[PDB]
Amino acid sequence: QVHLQESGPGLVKPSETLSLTCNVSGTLVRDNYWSWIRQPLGKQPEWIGYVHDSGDTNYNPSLKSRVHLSLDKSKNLVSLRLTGVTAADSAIYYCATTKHGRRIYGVVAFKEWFTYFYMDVWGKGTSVTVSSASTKGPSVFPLAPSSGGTAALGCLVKDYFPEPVTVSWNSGALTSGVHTFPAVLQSSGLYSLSSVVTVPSSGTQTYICNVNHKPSNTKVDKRVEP
Amino acid sequence: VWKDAETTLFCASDAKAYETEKHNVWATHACVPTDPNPQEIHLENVTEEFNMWKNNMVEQMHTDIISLWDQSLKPCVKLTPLCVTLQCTNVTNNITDDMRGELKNCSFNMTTELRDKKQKVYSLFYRYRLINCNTSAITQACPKVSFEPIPIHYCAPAGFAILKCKDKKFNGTGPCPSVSTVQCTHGIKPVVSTQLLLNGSLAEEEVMIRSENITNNAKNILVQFNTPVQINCTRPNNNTRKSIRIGPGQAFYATGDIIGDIRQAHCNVSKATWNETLGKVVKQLRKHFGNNTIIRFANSSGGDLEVTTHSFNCGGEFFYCNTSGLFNSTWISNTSVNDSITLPCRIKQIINMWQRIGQAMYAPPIQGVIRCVSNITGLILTRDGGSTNSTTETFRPGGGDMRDNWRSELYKYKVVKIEP
Amino acid sequence: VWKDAETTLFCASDAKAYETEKHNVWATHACVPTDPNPQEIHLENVTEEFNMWKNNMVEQMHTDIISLWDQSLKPCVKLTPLCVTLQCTNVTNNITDDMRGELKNCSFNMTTELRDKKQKVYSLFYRYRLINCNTSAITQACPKVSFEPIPIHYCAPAGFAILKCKDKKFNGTGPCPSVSTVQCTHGIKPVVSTQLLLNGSLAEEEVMIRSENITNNAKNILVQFNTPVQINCTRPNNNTRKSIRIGPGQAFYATGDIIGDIRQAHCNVSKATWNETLGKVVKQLRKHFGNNTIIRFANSSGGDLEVTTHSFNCGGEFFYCNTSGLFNSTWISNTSVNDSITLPCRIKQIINMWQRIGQAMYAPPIQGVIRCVSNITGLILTRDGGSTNSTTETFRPGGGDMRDNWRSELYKYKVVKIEP
Amino acid sequence: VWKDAETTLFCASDAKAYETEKHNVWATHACVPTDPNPQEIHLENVTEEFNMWKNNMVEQMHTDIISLWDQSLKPCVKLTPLCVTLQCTNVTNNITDDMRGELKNCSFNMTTELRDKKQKVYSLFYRYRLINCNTSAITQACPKVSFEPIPIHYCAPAGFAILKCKDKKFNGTGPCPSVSTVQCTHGIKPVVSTQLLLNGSLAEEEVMIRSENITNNAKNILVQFNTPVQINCTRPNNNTRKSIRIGPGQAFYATGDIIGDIRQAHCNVSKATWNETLGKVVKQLRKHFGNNTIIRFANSSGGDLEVTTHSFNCGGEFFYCNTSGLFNSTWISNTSVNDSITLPCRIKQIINMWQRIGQAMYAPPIQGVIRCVSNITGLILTRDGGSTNSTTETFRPGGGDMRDNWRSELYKYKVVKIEP
Amino acid sequence: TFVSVAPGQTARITCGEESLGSRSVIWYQQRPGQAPSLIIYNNNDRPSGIPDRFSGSPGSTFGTTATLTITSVEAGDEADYYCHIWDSRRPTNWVFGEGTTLIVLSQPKAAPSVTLFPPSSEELQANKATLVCLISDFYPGAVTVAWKADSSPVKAGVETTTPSKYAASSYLSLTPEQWKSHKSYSCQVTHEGSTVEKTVAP
Amino acid sequence: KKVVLGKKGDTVELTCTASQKKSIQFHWKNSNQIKILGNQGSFLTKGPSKLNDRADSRRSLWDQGNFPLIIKNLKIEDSDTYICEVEDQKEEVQLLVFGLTANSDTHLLQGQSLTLTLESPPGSSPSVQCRSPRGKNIQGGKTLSVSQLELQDSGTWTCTVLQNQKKVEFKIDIV
Repeated sequence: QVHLQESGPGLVKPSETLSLTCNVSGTLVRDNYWSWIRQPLGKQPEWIGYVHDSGDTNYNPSLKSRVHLSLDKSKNLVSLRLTGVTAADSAIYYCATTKHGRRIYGVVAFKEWFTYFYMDVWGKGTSVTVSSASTKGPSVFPLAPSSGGTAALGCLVKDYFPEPVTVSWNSGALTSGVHTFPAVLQSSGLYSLSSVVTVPSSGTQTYICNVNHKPSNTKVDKRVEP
Repeated sequence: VWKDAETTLFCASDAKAYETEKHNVWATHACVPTDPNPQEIHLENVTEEFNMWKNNMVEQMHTDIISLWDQSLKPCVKLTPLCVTLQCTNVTNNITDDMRGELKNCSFNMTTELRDKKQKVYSLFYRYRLINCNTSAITQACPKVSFEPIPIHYCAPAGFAILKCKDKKFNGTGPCPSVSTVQCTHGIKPVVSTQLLLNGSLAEEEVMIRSENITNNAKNILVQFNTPVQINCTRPNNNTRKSIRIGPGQAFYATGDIIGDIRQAHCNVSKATWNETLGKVVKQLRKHFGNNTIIRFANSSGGDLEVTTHSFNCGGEFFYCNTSGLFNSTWISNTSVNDSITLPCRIKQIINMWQRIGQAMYAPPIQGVIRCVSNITGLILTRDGGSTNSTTETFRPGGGDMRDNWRSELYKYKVVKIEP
Repeated sequence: VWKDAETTLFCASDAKAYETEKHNVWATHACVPTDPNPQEIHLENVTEEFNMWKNNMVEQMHTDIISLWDQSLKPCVKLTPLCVTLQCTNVTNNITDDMRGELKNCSFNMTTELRDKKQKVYSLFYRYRLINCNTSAITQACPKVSFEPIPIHYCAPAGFAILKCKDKKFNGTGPCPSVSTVQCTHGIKPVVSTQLLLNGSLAEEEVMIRSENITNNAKNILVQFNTPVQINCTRPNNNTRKSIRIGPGQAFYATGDIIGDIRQAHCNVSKATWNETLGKVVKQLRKHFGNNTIIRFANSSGGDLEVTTHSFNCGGEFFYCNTSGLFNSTWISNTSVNDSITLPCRIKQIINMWQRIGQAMYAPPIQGVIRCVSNITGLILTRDGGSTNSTTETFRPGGGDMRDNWRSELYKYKVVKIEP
Repeated sequence: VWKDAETTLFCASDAKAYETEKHNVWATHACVPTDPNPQEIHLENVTEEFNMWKNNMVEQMHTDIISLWDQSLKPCVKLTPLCVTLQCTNVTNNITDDMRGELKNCSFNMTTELRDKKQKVYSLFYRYRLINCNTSAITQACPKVSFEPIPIHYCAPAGFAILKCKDKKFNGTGPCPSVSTVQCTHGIKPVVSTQLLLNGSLAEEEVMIRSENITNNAKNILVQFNTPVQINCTRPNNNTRKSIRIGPGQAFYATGDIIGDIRQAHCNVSKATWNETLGKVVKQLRKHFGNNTIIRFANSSGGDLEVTTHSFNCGGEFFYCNTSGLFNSTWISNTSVNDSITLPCRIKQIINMWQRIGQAMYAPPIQGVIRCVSNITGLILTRDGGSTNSTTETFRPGGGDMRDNWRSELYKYKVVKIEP
Repeated sequence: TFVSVAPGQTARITCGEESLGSRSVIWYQQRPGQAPSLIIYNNNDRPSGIPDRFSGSPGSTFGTTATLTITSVEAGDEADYYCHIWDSRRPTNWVFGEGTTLIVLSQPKAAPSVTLFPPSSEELQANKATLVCLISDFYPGAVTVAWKADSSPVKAGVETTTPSKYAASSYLSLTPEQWKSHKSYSCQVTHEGSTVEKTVAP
Repeated sequence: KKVVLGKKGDTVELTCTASQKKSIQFHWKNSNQIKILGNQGSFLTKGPSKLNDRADSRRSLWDQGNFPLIIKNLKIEDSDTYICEVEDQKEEVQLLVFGLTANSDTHLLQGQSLTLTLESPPGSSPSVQCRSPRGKNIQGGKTLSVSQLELQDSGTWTCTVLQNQKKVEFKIDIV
């Protein structure tokens, strides 16, 4: 089966060059048009360009001076390079197999003949984030219980970079009632998240949230009290 | 005793067709219905020797059909007078590529009724003032006619038979194991074309190549297919019929009304078939005379419009197609190597039949948007004499004498006579 | 074994006649003399079944005579060019009844010899400026011809016979007791007329009425008489022959000289015969389909001049006669109920033969004062579909297809073939 | 059983000749090769009665050749249009004898292409303005033709023979001892001439005179020679061929280029032969009907140019020769009584074939200086009815009906049929 | 944009500008967490594996918009859909048309639980303040969140999650004095025609 | 074994005649036997050669019996041996074409030298016999040049080249 698998660095610094590879199986690269396409988070896909061994190759004009597409017949792969990246280039990038079709009418309508392309087999995609942060550790604060016989209770994990952060309660001895929300990416370019538990209001068990941020080697245990 | 070569051919044809259409009129006048007996029945042994290309039956069917064409030329078709000078203009009010035009809508001065009166009349010419015709013009037209080939059977008379090689692999000059004798043929359609056979007959087993002299490049090579390569021809040019009967002797038409701006006249050949067929053809060629050679196909070498293009008919108009699309592939001797091929064509009214006794015009193409779907049943080829240092063989489209098309059809019939 | 319907008719004719006259030329070219043997000889019994109106022999004699007419059209008759515009005037210098004229003496401009010279020429038109002809004109004329029907015999070939019902009272679809076999007919005269048979054959016993479908009013009723009703036609119109041979290709006539002021062209039918015959006809009608009914005869219902009038010929000119005089009598069902009937006629030069391939002109009527005495041998009728509350039946003159006239003549001949 | 007179003649001819030339085209189309068997073989006794001048075979060969001539008239020969008026001048700028001219180089106005355009064109007329042709002109010309008589054999069909009198001395109505039967003749050449036979056949023994009625002076006298009198005809008139193809329907020639001032067209008869032959002829005459009489030969009595002159052809042009040189000798009854006789001739283009259906033109005499050497094989004579007080007999050249020339050739063939 | 439909019914999705010239429209289907996947090419042609429930509007009548119709909709059809327009009078489009989210309402009516926490004493001691609005146990996964300061709409400092498998969060960042100034702050959650509000005060 | 000479630039005609007066198939090929020109019944077919652009045949004569072969804008590179395939016969005809080139100035000075070099095909033995405007015979071989000249020779010149018993003439203007 035709099968494409993209790979890349995952993280690129601003001004650096993004270099991506698309490994191809089930077909030979010389025998297809290949298209790189990009799609930012929450947006529609934005293509990149198409390349063919014949030289029938074209680049998105907005990216024209920064982009290069290539085919490697010996390794059976397709490559992309994009120079001078910024945060605007953060997206999921896809390698595709691109088929060509023609709309053909009577000769009276020759001016209206045209070719179109469609992407029929896509890879799984590779994620690319461009930002400027070496590391940043989170700040952890308790969300105190105050008020059905049940109360909620939590921990705020504020201003860290990059993802992810793991939160557990009582080292793992509390997974029920537990809801750890997905992080928000703030306008500061930092992330924050919160985790909550729902418990019976009656002074038995102790509640501690354990937060770990591996990229910064940060681990914090925070006791949460009324 | 079996003696051959007798210009005596019975005919057979008719079902639902009658008159009007010229082919229908012809079959109606020169043929009687058939019977679905024919048993042929091959007899054990009885020879292995034959030679299809020295058949005078072909020359008979040919001269017959042509004489019949003149017999159609007789009543309605007009050899005169109106071609003198044409006051033509062009529909181009802004331009690229210096197109000019093949088709022109023109003004004229025309004898209508009485003595020396004229009226302003539309005229179309397929190819500014003057220009006319060169030294002959018969104009066919006619109130009730048309032109679509009709199955014509050729039969042997009384005391005569027709031997028929049913051998799938015949060298054309040669060893044939199965001879049968039919009274009448299955019915042959009169398709007038060059380079490709359209309609026609298919090969029962594999693709068969046939030549009168495989060494002599001047001799044609009838390549018969076991499978058809598609060819759809849509000429969406529009013309509105107006036949002004102004005078007793005069019968004038008027074409060139309306619009639609159709691109020339258009055609297509469908390629997948063409891929496998051409590959298999270079296969047969390399399994015959071509042992180890890269085979290349260039276009027509040049000549009259009937010779340079695939000149065929879509119902009485003479189509000419740029044929580069059919012959533009170099076939590598090493190994073999949705999109359709679209061919540029032109409709002509002024053709040159016969010898130069006269030109023939289908004057009012009626209606518009007329598509003819055809089966490419063939190739007629001539070889480009090459060298052996080139390490390649070049083949070009040849043809012209329709008798070759009949040998390509009348290949399994030889009229013979019986004696005690 | 007796098998029927074979388009094979031998011919017989000639005594003192040769060429010149077109009928004479035709019989001369298509017939050989006869022999006065023919024995027929009826054989005892051998059937009672027959049907005269489904005879393809009629259609054969018809198409034959017409094709022969075209074969006469070939050499001398002129399809062109001179009919353009006519500069005509009238001989009326004082007037009553607004007569205008059917005949006009006119002036013209005529290509004579050389290139583009003319001379003032007389021209007559049978029907002021212009007017010409409508979209065809063949002009017969010719130096040596004429037009009087000549006896033509139809014979059966070798291995063929012709059965002949000699039964005096035949229902036309029906019981016939006496069948004989002749080799050749007695000789049939080609009389082209409508409504009445002129010359032709008489009934041996009584008056016989014949119809293909006595109920279907659209089918013709051939009423054959045992006795002739007189009809004398004197057209004392005068024309002097002048054939100006001015040019090689051109052969022009000039008619319309002299005078005499003849009234139109005139005719008569003689009535005593017409009295008894019509009475006896209503007798036969009332003894067949008409049991108790008052029979009325109105004139022609309308149509082309050939359909409205008794269109017949007096030697190549086409006479048209107002036919009210023949059909204006109401025959009372109760009982039956020197003066002669005089009929108004017109001579025409421009007739429409064939289909519309062309008009035929007898251009120089020679001499003047030409009377043709004829025997009214017939009636061709079509019934006016009436009601039964009217307590009357109306009958109108019909006709047009001369094949009906041949069935009215070829009624006792059916070509048959013999087998062991 | 031997029954005679059947219009059935097989034909034989061909060796190296094909088409082009009209005679060659004719023999090619109407004849098959022969076989060199024919044995005839006379049988002992079997009659002495015959009559050559009542042979309908002659009339057959004649009407055949003429009809064939019309069959040649069909395709290329032009019955129209250009003969209208001629703008002619003369090459005489100083003069004696008031010669005028038989040949004239003229100017014209000619429809070329399109509608109503002309160009200045040369035209020659063989016989100043106008004059044209009288009421018909077919112009033969054609691209590939010529006119030289070709041997045509007449054969009897199946079940038929041809008796042949091999008797050297036949009275023509009379006693013939040796009858043979051949299937096919040796091959007769179609020489169209008057007065003398040119080419033709010679007598085996002595000179033979033959007449249908030796008393009736109106009947021709075919005088056959045992020896040929020479006749060399050099017409060194020059014309350069220019065939302007300006229009489709039009095909025009242009003759009358260059010069050389050839005297008319010239001829000679060689006399020594003519001396002995004429002496021997008056010898035969005086040993037949003329016992003791001085024989005088005056020239032609008068008539059409074809009748007054020895009208014959040198390849399609019609030569007319003043014949006083042949007939100007008074032969004394008492006893008998390098220089050559030179005869004045003229070439004509406009001849009158057939009846008056049309004139025939050989329009572009090609090249110039064309000499035809011929053998005078004959005399056709008519006797001038004289008296017996004159003590002399006068003989004049007659002729005209070529059938007489065939009797002069077909004299030993009578088609007959065999019965048990 | 968004289009919602009940199972078995017909959904229609509009994409791209109004046509100008002749058209070839390509449609792609992209399931959540997956690469885009196609649906249609050449306006109405389908690749292998795509059923005839999916149809595209002809590249035809001038001045009209391309539409994808899905008949007999099932929950598997829930996805983002994108078009790529080829129009003979327009430049090659290097960006796909704006996407449309198809919602298949298999389940109705669950109402969100909302909880609203004031800033912690510790955060206040860090001279920061955050109001935390927790929203959970709701379906379908569409809510909007707004914040109020007293009665006044908040124009700044609000960050709200897109809900997932639903749950969502909204955070209002304030200074300690902003927090202490007003009588109260309110979290307003708008879900399926109704709005649930909770309030918090110093 | 036929010899036909030709001038450079001027048109030439090669003949081919059959015994039959009809119009049967014929084909023209060079010494290497490459298609030049042919016919398909009633059609003129041109072959893949250098003559393709300047070769034709009058179709009129076809139906008469013979089939010509003309070559316009003649060049020395066209010199070759040709054949004709008709009625299973091979009518061979050798075409040898020559040319003339004047090296010296068109307007020569008073009492100079005339230089004339003739274009010859590879492997040929030419023989030229020139003539003066009035009366003087010039002979040579490969190259013909006159060293001594006068003012009286100003006018039209005539030089004849002979090969295989066939000769053709050239005309040049010298002032």
